[PDB]
Amino acid sequence: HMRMEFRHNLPSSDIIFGSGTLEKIGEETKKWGDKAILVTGKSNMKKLGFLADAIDYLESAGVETVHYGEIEPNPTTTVVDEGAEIVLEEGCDVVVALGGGSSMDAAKGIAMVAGHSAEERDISVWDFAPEGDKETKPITEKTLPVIAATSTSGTGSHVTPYAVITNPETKGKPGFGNKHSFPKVSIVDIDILKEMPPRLTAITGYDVFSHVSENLTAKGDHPTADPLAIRAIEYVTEYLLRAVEDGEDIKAREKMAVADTYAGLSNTISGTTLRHAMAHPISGYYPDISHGQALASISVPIMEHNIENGDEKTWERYSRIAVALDASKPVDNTRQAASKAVDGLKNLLRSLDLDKPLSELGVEEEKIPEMTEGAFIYMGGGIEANPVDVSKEDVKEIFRKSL
Amino acid sequence: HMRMEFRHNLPSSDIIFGSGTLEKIGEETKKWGDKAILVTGKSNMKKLGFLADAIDYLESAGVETVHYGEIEPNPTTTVVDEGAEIVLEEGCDVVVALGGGSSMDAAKGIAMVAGHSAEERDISVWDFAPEGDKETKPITEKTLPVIAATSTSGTGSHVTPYAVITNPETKGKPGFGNKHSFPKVSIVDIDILKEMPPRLTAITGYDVFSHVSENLTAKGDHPTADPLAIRAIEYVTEYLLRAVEDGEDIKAREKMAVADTYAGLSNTISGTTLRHAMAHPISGYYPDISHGQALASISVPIMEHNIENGDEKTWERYSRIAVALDASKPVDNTRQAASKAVDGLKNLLRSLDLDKPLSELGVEEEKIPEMTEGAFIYMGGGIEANPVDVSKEDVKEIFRKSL
Ligand SMILES: NC(=O)C1=CN([C@@H]2O[C@H](COP(=O)(O)OP(=O)(O)OC[C@H]3O[C@@H](n4cnc5c(N)ncnc54)[C@H](OP(=O)(O)O)[C@@H]3O)[C@@H](O)[C@H]2O)C=CC1
Ligand SMILES: NC(=O)C1=CN([C@@H]2O[C@H](COP(=O)(O)OP(=O)(O)OC[C@H]3O[C@@H](n4cnc5c(N)ncnc54)[C@H](OP(=O)(O)O)[C@@H]3O)[C@@H](O)[C@H]2O)C=CC1
Ligand SMILES: [Mn+2]
Ligand SMILES: [Mn+2]
Repeated sequence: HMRMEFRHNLPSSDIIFGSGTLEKIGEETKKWGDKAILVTGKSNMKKLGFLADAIDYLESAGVETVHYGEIEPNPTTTVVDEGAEIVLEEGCDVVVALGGGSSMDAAKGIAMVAGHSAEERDISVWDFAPEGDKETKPITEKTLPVIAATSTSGTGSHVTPYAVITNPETKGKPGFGNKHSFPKVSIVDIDILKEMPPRLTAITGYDVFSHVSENLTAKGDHPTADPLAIRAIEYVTEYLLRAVEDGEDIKAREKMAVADTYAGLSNTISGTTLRHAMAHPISGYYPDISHGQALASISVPIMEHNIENGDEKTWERYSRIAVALDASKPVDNTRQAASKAVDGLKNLLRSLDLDKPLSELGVEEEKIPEMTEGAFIYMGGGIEANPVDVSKEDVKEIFRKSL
Repeated sequence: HMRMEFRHNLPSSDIIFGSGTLEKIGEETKKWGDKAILVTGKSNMKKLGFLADAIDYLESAGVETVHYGEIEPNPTTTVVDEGAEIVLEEGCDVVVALGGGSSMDAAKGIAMVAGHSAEERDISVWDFAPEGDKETKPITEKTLPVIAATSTSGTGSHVTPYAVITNPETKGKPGFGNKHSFPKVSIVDIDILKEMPPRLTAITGYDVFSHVSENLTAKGDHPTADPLAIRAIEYVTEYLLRAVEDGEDIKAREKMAVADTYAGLSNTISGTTLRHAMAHPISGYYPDISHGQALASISVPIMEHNIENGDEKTWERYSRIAVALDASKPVDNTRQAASKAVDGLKNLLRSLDLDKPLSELGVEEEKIPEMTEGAFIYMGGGIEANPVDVSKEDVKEIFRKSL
């Protein structure tokens, strides 16, 4: 018998779940600071009115608030470092996020830079970012406390330590963070999530599936995440399409919000693999490409590569994924039973209209070697966690099959 | 549609899982203190040799160690308060537990008393213990850090904030604790667990099932614990009997150790209900009665009472339990489908030889009103979490049916 060995690490988590829980953003933030910077996108939270509510709740609680509504999708080092300057100039002592993964990651990055800086600064978020064997700057408890109110059922960033920041100079899009950047309080408000338009619901919904399906097949044992990851796939297949077709289907929104929370906890305990490692340089070199669409456009080839070079333990995991996708009935540990996850995958991608080759997104074949370099330089952890080896030419071939 | 509302709270968790992970008890304890008190039972850890190993690893790591091997099953206030005096007399700054729930709870209690005490003491663990509407003493970060190495696949105490301490004067056996008493590091060593004799494997195995089955049916929504609780029941039904019949079945031991870890995390997020609330005064008034056997001897009547006074949401949960116990195939939300959990329960109790009336344990009918008073005084939280009301006469009747 092969013995089981693993180490489970999950930072303290405090999740407020329900509709209208934005109410609490003020009371909770006060416990951590008296003056907050409110990190958000540029239009939607404002247009929908939740920006005004959050500011009200914060002020009403007694938290003086500086609004930083500059976060564009796929946040950049410049937008994080410039928000940190505002934290240092205004003396903010707590970072509050209201938005999607782009807002919550920019918030964590701002908390890192501002907490480790001198008076005027002297450090950039990129110092914390992996890059080859570059000795990163340690992320310590100096990191400012973070309050995260997610507006999308996609990234699970409200319950992960990670921030994914793009460097426009290098085009790298690495993730980084630890227990000191895990949000102190996480707010999931169904009234905010239900306003996701259909396309946004589909994109972010598939990010949930991408996290848990990679967490399950990551190398090694990780049994504390597996039940959460499995349950998330079951919720995706049962409720994601319901949420896209009817944004006001509250039960479907609640299930995706729980599934997205599962993915955050699961992704903290375990980790993503080749699919995420290759989707990052896509959004890094093509910033107008959504993270979820990049994941979808390369999933089929990647899952086929891991299955063809896999073993019975990995095949058993892909088989459970297929069952959770309603693509099969019995779990088995063969190459054939694992292949049914590819059929269930294609079905999920089709029902969501996410099955597009990279060509239809704007990616060009000339960019392959650069994106491959980007995957290994900035996502080495994901490549290592993948259940099967991949050389630099394996990844180049995968990219071209996805064109 | 009924909206979903819940708050998830889980303290930071650090779990080292494998065989021979007692190796790490020294390195990990050093990160938290230089002089530890080693809290253990009186004979088994010593007889099996793991006491000598732990002391070695601790010394070898540079942690001077004072051994307190006085913990008897169902720890008492006196044994916790006397261990705290040794912590204060010797100047220990970290509490290390090597044993079952009785050792790990006594360790948490020692950490509480010693951390909040003056020079000589002036406070007892009972000050922290619930007792009617008695204003308990707040448990704060003053609590000494705790390192927990479990020796049994039963209580999940290595990943819970709780300590269950008996007061011999009152006979109460309440549980108490919070984030400040959650072990900093948790070590699960298969080489220690596999030495559990058959009866101990059966008793502690059923405590795992008792936690998760009550966590699932606790009142309100708690979806972050449910997948872990379900997966634990599946592991119990598939592997617990294998572990009892062959203590050296390593895969069965690993599954019960994971299932026991599931139960700890689940019991932290959710909570136990009537079964635990009534099993405590049993061990409180009859200290030689094992916690797990007390749970088993009252389960059938309690589960029948909750099912008869339940609703469709509660019935659906008991139905999922029945499916996980191999007692049924389809999940449904009816009284009939829920009743199949009782059949699967009786099957589990029979295969483990735990189906004994309270009479065969030594309980006497004259003790009913006292045990009922004990349930409400010291386990009010569990009664409140139960999915259906229970009056004081409901609990008296339940006790007599279990005789
Ligand atoms: N663990 C982690 O840290 C993870 C991080 N990520 C990263 O996090 C980011 C996630 O991006 P994602 O969160 O998917 O979407 P983004 O947050 O990047 O942007 C979402 C877009 O949809 C709009 N929007 C957001 N919420 C709503 C709503 N409730 N109703 C209407 N419109 C809305 C926003 O408007 P506005 O412009 O006003 O915001 C924005 O234009 C990506 O960069 C991804 O790489 C991905 C997975 C995990
Ligand atoms: N979350 C919590 O805090 C929970 C707490 N509990 C409480 O925790 C306690 C749990 O008691 P439990 O842990 O079930 O058993 P105990 O730890 O109370 O005692 C176990 C008995 O078995 C022996 N033993 C323990 N491990 C081994 C082994 N590996 N090989 C051989 N013999 C062994 C011990 O010997 P020695 O005498 O040498 O130790 C002792 O006699 C109970 O008091 C229960 O009420 C229950 C559920 C949850
Ligand atoms: Mn993602
Ligand atoms: Mn118990």
